[PDB]
Amino acid sequence: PTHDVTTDRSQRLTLRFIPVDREDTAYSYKARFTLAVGDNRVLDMASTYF
Amino acid sequence: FASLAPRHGSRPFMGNWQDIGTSNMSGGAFSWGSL
Amino acid sequence: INFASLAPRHGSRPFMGNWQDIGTSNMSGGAFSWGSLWKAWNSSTGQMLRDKLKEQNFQQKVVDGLASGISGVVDLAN
Amino acid sequence: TDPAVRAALQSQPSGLNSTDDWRQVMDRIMSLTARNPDAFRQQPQANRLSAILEAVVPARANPTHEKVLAIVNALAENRAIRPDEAGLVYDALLQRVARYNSGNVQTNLDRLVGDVREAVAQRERAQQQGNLGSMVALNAFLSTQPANVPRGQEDYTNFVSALRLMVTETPQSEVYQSGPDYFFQTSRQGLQTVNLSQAFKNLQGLWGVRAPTGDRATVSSLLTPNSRLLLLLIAPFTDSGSVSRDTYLGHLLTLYREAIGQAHVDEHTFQSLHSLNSEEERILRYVQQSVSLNLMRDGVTPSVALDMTARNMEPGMYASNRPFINRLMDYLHRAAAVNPEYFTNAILNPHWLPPPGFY
Repeated sequence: PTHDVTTDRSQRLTLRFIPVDREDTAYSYKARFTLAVGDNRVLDMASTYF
Repeated sequence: FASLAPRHGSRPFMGNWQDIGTSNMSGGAFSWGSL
Repeated sequence: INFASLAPRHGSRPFMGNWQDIGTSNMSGGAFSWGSLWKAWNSSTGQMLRDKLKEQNFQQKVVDGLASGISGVVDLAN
Repeated sequence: TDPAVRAALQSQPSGLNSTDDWRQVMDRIMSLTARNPDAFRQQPQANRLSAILEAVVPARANPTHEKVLAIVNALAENRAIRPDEAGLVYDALLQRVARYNSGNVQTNLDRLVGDVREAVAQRERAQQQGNLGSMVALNAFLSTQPANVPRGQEDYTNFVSALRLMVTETPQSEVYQSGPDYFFQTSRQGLQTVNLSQAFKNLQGLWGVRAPTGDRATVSSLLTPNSRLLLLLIAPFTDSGSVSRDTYLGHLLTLYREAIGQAHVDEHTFQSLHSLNSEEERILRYVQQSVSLNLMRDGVTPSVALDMTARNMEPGMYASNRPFINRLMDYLHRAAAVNPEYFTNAILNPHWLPPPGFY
């Protein structure tokens, strides 16, 4: 099918997010990411990874 | 209906209504074939 | 005289199996699925162990009990 | 499948809902079809364009193969050739047309497909209508036979007309001549073949003089068994009074007619007002189980037991079956208040049903 599958507008396939916060301890680790989603798309969380 | 489907014919290619799914380790499965 | 209550329920709907399934098999013309798919003189070690692991496990297509895995295509080895 | 050689053909050289019927496609592509509108509006682009391109400018077709196959199939269904000969003769005719083709040839071919369609239909209806050939053969035989009988004549001509009617009224019957005789088979690939010439020769001497002698079996051996079969086959015909009664021939005809008659006839003859719905039974068993459980492991009073059971019910089913459940609860309440033995029995024994009058 041609129409109603892929948007013609410019749209990233893969996004890279920078950690907005990162606090380290002597044995552990911590990272906070501002996961953003475009206003006209859906994200399947299974593909997200570190 | 849907026009968003691969069409292998003039007729659309659509799977079974009943397709949404589950399995718990349990053995809550150990269930049979697609056939 | 309705036996639907005996069957497992898949949610407001009895899990009635196909009525077309009653056994029949003979010498020729009857074939069933799940076929027989499968001091070292040679020290490779590696592939060897891997191969032994492969030898003890399985794979095919009508193994559709439960799910095939996410996005899809329909394939062979029927 | 179908006998109409046009129909039994057109299944072979034709697509399915192509632009051979342009009107239906043009109706479906815009919006006009009401069975499932907006079907065409949502197909892939290529397909859509292609149909449209087909629709505005149709593509010409060559119908030679269709017509030739139609006439070949007509020949096949009319026993002009064997099916293997059909496969061969299709190519034969195709080459014949291809090496002499002209507009006149196509016109004659259309004429011919019409003619063969009509011919097949006519042949079928004529084969189911009475097989005039048998009638012609019978008339020839009767012309061979003399029409004058010195002893009795009304019975003879009445019987002749009866035989004529019999051969006319039952198709699939065969009348012909193999040797210097005429015969009568009641069906193709069928038994009961009567030597008509011999039967008439034997019966010539029994027409007008066997009436007084029918009482004594002194001349009964003159009837050869073949003629006996011939008479038996005409029992349903030549009804009472056609052949003068009190005659040996008439007596036999009457007996046979009576016998066959009883037979076909016999043959065509041949050969607690309120009870609960499964859902209500499930509810009843659940109520029994819950009330018994509460009353037996928690020691509560029966009224409180009934109250506790009620609440723990699925709200959708409880609201859906509010009247029946309410009536059952009230009945059990008053039973437990009045007759404890009956209440305990009815709350502890499966296979129990509410007695009539509870409704």
